Amino acid sequence: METYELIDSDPKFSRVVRYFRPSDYLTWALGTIGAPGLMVLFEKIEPAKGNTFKMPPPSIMRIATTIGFFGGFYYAYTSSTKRFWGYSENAKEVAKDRYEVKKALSEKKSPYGSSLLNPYQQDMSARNSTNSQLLLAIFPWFNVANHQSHGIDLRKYYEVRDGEENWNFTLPPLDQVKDLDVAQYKEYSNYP
Amino acid sequence: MDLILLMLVAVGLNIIDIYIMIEILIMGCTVNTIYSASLDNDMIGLIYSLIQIIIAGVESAIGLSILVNYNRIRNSEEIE
Amino acid sequence: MLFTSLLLIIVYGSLVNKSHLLTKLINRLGLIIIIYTLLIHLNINTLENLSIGINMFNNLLLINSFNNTIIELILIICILYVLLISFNITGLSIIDNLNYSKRTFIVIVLFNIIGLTLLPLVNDIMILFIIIELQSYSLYLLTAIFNESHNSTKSALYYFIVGSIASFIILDATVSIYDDLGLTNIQYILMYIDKLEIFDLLCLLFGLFIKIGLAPFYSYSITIYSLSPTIITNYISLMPKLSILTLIYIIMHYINIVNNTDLNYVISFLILISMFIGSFGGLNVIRIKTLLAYSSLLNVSYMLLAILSNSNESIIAYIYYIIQYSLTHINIFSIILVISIYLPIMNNMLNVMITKYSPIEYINQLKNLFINNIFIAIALCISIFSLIGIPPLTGFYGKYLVLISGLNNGYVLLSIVLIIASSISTVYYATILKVLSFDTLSFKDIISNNLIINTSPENNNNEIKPEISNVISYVISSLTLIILLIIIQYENIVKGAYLVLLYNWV
Amino acid sequence: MNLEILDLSILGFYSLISSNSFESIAILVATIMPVITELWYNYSQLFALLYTLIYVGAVVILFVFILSVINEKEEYEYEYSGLFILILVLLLDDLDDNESNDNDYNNVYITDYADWFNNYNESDLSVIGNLLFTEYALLLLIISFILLMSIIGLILIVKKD
Amino acid sequence: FFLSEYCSMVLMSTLTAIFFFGGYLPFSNTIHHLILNLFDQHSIYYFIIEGILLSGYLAIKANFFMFSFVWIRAAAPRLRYDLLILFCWYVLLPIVFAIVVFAPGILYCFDALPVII
Amino acid sequence: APLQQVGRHGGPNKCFGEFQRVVECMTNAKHDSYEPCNNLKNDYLECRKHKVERYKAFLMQKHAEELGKDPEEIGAPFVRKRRFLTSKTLGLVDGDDYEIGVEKI
Amino acid sequence: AIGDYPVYYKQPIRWLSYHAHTRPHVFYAIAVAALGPVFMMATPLRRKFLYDDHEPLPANGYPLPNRSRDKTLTGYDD
Amino acid sequence: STADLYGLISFTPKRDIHHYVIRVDEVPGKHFPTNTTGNFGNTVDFENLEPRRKPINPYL
Amino acid sequence: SSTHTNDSLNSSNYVDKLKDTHFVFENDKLPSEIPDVEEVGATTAPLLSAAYFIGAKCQDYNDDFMLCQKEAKGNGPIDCLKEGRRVTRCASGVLKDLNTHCSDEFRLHWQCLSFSNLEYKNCRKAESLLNKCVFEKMNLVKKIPGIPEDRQIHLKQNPVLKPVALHQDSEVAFKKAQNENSI
Amino acid sequence: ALLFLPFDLEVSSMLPYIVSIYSVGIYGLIIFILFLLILIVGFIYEFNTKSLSITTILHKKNKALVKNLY
Ligand SMILES: CCCCCCCCCCCCCCCCCC(=O)OC[C@H](COP(=O)(O)OCCN)OC(=O)CCCCCCCCCCCCCCCCC
Repeated sequence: METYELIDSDPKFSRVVRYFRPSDYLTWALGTIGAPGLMVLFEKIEPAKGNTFKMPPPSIMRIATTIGFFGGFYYAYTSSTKRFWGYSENAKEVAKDRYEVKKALSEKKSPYGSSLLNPYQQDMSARNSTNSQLLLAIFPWFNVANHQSHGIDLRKYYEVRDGEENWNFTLPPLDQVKDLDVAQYKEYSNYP
Repeated sequence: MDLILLMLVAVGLNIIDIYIMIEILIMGCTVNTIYSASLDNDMIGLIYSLIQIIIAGVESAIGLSILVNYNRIRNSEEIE
Repeated sequence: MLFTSLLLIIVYGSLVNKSHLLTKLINRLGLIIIIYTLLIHLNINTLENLSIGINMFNNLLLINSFNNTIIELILIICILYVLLISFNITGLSIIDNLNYSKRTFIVIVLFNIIGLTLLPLVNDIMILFIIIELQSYSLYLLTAIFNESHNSTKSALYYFIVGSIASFIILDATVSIYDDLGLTNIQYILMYIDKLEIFDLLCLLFGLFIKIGLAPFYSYSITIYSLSPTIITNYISLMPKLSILTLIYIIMHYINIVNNTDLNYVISFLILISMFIGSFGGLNVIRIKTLLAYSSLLNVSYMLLAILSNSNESIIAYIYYIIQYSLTHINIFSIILVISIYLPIMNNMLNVMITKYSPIEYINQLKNLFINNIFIAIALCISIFSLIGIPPLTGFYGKYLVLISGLNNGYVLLSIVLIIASSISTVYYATILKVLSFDTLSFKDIISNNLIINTSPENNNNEIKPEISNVISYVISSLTLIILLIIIQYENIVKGAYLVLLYNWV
Repeated sequence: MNLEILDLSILGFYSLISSNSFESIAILVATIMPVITELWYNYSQLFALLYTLIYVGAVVILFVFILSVINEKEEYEYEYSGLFILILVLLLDDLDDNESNDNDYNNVYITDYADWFNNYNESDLSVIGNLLFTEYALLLLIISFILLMSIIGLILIVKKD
Repeated sequence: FFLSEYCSMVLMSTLTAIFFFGGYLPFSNTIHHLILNLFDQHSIYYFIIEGILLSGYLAIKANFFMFSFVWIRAAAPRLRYDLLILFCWYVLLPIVFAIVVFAPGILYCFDALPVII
Repeated sequence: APLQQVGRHGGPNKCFGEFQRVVECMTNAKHDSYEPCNNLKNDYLECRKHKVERYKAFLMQKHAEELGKDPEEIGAPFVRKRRFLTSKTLGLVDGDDYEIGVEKI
Repeated sequence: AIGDYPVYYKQPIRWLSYHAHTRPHVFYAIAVAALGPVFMMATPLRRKFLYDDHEPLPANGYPLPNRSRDKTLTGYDD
Repeated sequence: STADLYGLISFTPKRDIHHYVIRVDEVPGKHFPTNTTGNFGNTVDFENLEPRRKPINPYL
Repeated sequence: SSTHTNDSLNSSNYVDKLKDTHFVFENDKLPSEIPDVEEVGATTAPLLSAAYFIGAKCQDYNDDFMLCQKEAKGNGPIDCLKEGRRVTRCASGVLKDLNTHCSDEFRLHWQCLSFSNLEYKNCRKAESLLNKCVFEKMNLVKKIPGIPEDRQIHLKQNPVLKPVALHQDSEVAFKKAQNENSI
Repeated sequence: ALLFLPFDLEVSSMLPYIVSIYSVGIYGLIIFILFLLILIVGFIYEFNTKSLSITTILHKKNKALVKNLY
């Protein structure tokens, strides 16, 4: 197995789309035009009516383009998800991920973001959405919440790696970062 | 009395009477789920009971439509 | 992708006007949807990553490399089946218009594919019951898609009643387990595998055995497959078995942890009876679909022996057997749909009545296929020889791999009985071949202008007009050569089945 | 005296002697009513009311189908039975009503101890909805999917067009 | 049957007063306090009057809808039931299911999700 | 890890703690086999059905019969009708045998 | 072309008018239902311009102080 | 080599009630929708949870 | 919540008949090794009326008793008997002080709660008098934690929800203090 | 009448949400909408198919009178 660095065991929907490579957009376009193109190919392989070629009606090409558009995004979404999971090469995504987290930590802001959900719902949302991309071909389900169950330890952002000295981020301790679990239960142990 | 299949005499001699037996048999499963969930003070069993009731009602409708169309097929001349 | 594209197709089908062409083009959109579903699923699911077993959706589902292979097989076979409704099977409108007259045909298939793929993944008793209903309901709706057909509706009534009784048995088994343990998640229930009543899981298997047509519950499936249209019988006789047998394998994988030999004996009793009925049942029959129904019952008994043994050799046997049997099933029904074009026409004793749903209904309607189309007749012979288990066809290695797993586990009786069952069932497999070819010389110089194919016109009398459409011909050619020439790549294919793991690891 | 035993005794008698399809649609209602009442008085009043809300709507639809399919067959037909064989059958059945054979579980009474820790005190339906709409939301969304399939399924079966 | 049908008319009239007109709540809080201040709360006569007052508010609202049952009978002609099915399934159901989505959205937007108290 | 054994008020019920300690034992990496978690499994099942505890009560009742002990002299006093949970039975200073009100709280 | 059926992607405004005149039971039921999610999308505006969200209810049991037990507490002894 | 390779792959190690694979990664009950602190019968400390049994990936 | 359970009185005697319920007593006292403590004798309405003064007086002992329960790790009811006795005595001390210092003001408030379905919103006027009397004589202030001091519901000037029926005694006692204290 | 049963179950499925609207918060509200949006496709389907009409057995069609002149 050619495993790589784990970035996010449950990447948020916005992060997955933002981290699209130019090829991911290219495949999104290929899916969008691959569905009308296959309708032309199937007619070319064997005409639907009779024995002569007939272009499929525009209404069929309209619904085909929509089906391909969703299919192209689902393919691109799974292509970008593998980089977060470490299944696919993600050297570029690690550098971008480290810059964004260190930038947010230096601002004493949560790398995950503030959530409308209470501690139970953040945990419940992560349980529902983590690894859901494995069935994205069957039915959709996305991480659209700011939970903290991402399968990573934020202490690994406190070691400077090669090519990160020019960032000059001064990182505070984790108990001063707003909206994190380790800085939330101050007065009561069952209330954030 | 159960092992000699006494329940086969209690089921009526129409296709709809078989439908009623199926509903009663499934309703026995839900009553057993409610009984266990209440004793344990477990809401997961009651969620299961609610799912069984909704699903059992779905197949009741699907089976009825098949029987409805089956009767239409017999009354097909419809010269009127 | 499946769920999202199904909603668009549901709405789009109800918007545009009703015409045969539009329904056929909507079916081709369903073909593209399954292809994209396969591409997306392949892009994200890989055998090496799923070997451990990954939980999804609050542990309601659990996908591993054993589940994943079956999901891809289901998608691939569903692709081949949709080509039947998305392209011309015969090219003559009196026969082919049936596949385009129901706009909800493709919608029901997409509904059932979702149920087929999710069922092997179930990791909770609540979701096990929900999904097994989702798969069953779609099968009933597909069995009744032709609601103007008396036999099609009668089959759906029989299917609904029997399949509801099995579902209640399945529900009753899960309720008993929940009553014992108060738990719903399968992995949680595995922690108490030594304390719950293991026969509560045999009741769960009994409901699953009804849904695959195992003896003694074989009667309804033999009746339903013969009464349903050939296009419907092709789907419903194969698709439920791909998912339910995979689920039975996973359940039997958990059952073997406690090693209850009493449970192993009851299942062996059902396998033994099904071999006897599957082989002797088909000896005196005149319908081809009734014959294939017993063939299905027999091949399920072979797979259940591998499922019952449930070892490392059983994963390879079941995985290879289910793949090669699905292709043989697809190939045979493709030929049966095509060869209706060679049927003689009247211009009479026994008052034989043939309908548009099943133009090929009797075994002796395959007469003189060796004369009408030698290449197709050979393709049908290769498939039938594969079911017989003639080496080096795919069907031989299927029986060979099943025997290895069965004999490795001490199932001496069932291994001997199946080999006797194979010999008995060879009698009615050979009868197909006898009908195809044995009267070739005593009929070679005869004038047959009374065929269904002769009703078709001719374009210019200077062109070459192929007698069979392009897509259906290429599929039959591809599958037949795969069945014939599997010896070339058998070593590489079986090495792949070595990697498919179900919590083996080390 | 547990009068539910008598109710089920009468219901079992009428299920053996039922002849036509109207009597069967009455055996169903004569079964849900003992279930609803016993759930109301012993285990769950919430599910006693859910049964009434859902099954009654199913019963009337079931009844209206009987009107469209009643086919004269069993009004004039004859049954034999015998009063002695009916009552003897019901007597033998009544002898064994122990669905479980754990004598201690069936004879020894138990209690629970209340605690005051649950100060946020709400109904069972609020907790059921809390879990169903958060943790088992997939189960709810599949059920919604199955209900959609039934809508399409009923139309493609019944509608001639 | 006649008794039960008119019992249902009273029930649905009283439910219209409960679901939309506050049930037994007084029309005027000022007048309700004025009338009840004449009677000592340490005497049983206060609770008789309060029981008459509160039920009177419910009676007045329910009387108006029992009047409305009679009022619509004397003004409108009968509608065929096959038209009633189309009216309920094509008009009333889409509107009611719109409000079942409308109402929670409004309350969430203004942080006013209801609780029992 | 999905929630199991949820009480009627949304929190853990009586037997959740037994179930939680079983999961922690079975999933701990310090255990070579599942033998250490066998007593925890019996405790969880005892929390739900109390089958062994009911069995102990069966022995005590039976053993008291064979020695002639009176059930009403060694057991615990009880009342079967809720209306007769009277102040005299409850032991109040000015108690009475008149029925208590249970019609409307 | 006085009363033709508008094409939605060519004449979106006229397409809306056709359904609002001929199928009011469809046009206005959707219009009411659209106001649900639209208000849910206006929630961030309220959190910045009218008033903030309330403090969550103490519905997670008794609030246990996040500290160690006071070992010098006395009073009301046996 | 071919005989040796098949002997390794086709060997099925024994499973009993003492050793088998359970796919549960974390202990449940850290959070409940309401009333997380019930009868204080939850004795599992999520602050000092011991390492879990990580599943084995044979291809890693 | 009216769910039938096995830990308290159920809805009706038909529930008891189906369950064959036995209402069981135990004549044995607590073992003599455990120190004795007098139980709290107040009923529902007085306890709810005194809830926020028991909280403001026994906060250290209430938290210490609950923190003992968490540290008990299942052995709760046994290991926190000593802490529980402190809680009972402290709560009885508050009720004792109410009956000697604020007796009329206290009895006024929980007689309104009995008159008004035990809803705090229905008895603000009597509560205000009791809060004023307790603060002067016991130095206890009702505080609802987690919110600003000026957003406490019991201090709201113009509440949206008000009692339909007015407690006559509370109206009279509120007027008397208005004309005599806030001149 | 048959389609009444699927819609009746859908209405009965909202009962858990009615008494738990506050607790589930925005997460439950979005799930509630998703429950209703999937069922609204059934409503679109029934409208477009005209499945909720009355199944008459007679149909009144206006024949055109034409003359095959010579
Ligand atoms: C308000 C009270 C309403 C009921 C009062 C009438 C009492 C009659 C029995 C009520 C239900 C008891 C169990 C019966 C189940 C249905 C079996 C049946 O067929 O109905 C019995 C009725 C008697 O007909 P009979 O002449 O005795 O037998 C046929 C002889 N060839 O044959 C009939 O077809 C007549 C049935 C009339 C319609 C009854 C509809 C069912 C109502 C049930 C509501 C109560 C639920 C059940 C409670 C009792 C449970 C045993």
